[PDB]
Amino acid sequence: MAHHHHHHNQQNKKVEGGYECKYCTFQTPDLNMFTFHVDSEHPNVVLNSSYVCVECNFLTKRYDALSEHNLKYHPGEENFKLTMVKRNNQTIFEQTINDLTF
Ligand SMILES: [Zn+2]
Ligand SMILES: [Zn+2]
Repeated sequence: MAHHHHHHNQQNKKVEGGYECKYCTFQTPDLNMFTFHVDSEHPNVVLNSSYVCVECNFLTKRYDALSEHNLKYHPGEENFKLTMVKRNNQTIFEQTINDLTF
């Protein structure tokens, strides 16, 4: 199919500026508000496989948000690494930077 782009608009919020949870379509650039609403609504989340910015400890529903992350969120360079270590929660791939970690 050539594809008819239409149904994507407002379906995908992507990630704009902040921490978008994997489990919710709400986002906040405030880590406190992020972890607050997380602890409140999704304190223990376990599922299958996803990416989290280890740096920010934020799980998102798309690997993309981690990719644009060092682009806009942790700007300076673009070099993210992947490591799967997520304890208490599920085992999900945490994506850390080798530089923008500071
Ligand atoms: Zn959330
Ligand atoms: Zn981050």
